[PDB]
Amino acid sequence: DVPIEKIPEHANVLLKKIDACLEILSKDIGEVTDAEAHEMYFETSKFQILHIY
Amino acid sequence: PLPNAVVQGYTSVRGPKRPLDHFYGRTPLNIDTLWHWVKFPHRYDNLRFAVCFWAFLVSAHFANKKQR
Ligand SMILES: CCCCCCCCCCCCO[C@@H]1O[C@H](CO)[C@@H](O[C@H]2O[C@H](CO)[C@@H](O)[C@H](O)[C@H]2O)[C@H](O)[C@H]1O
Ligand SMILES: COCCOCCOCCOc1ccc(C(C)(C)CC(C)(C)C)cc1
Repeated sequence: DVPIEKIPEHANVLLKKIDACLEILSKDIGEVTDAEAHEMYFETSKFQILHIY
Repeated sequence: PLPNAVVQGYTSVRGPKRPLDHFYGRTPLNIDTLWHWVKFPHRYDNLRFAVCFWAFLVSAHFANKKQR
């Protein structure tokens, strides 16, 4: 009950699905840059912080 | 003294560690990130001076009356 001409339609459907998946999964989260997350990297320096203005 | 496995933390394969969550859009909340919410007392210092004086004086008054 499934002719062989109907296969590439199914393949196209699944290609659309997996492409919709990979366009999201291709994205990734980079390194965090919030200073509040890294303030203790500077708090723990071997010298006190110079607020120079 | 100790094998390399103990030092590097793995016998054969180094397992991936799940990174720390950040909670974007707000300050980190840790045991060391609490000074953002709780600074040293700075609002009622002069009231502290006054209340210390009055506490000393009232205590001395009632203590002397009790003793006498
Ligand atoms: C020197 C004289 C002869 C005696 C020699 C033996 C002395 C032993 C006492 C020192 C022990 C130090 O113990 C030390 O513990 C830490 C735990 O933080 C282990 O740390 C290990 O495990 C942690 C997690 O638990 C891993 O993430 C890390 O990568 C790995 O190093 C060290 O591998 C070990 O060296
Ligand atoms: C005995 O010790 C008590 C321990 O419990 C501490 C209770 O903490 C609850 C604090 O509640 C808040 C919630 C929000 C805030 C805000 C976000 C409003 C503070 C702000 C604006 C300064 C960041 C402050 C306090």
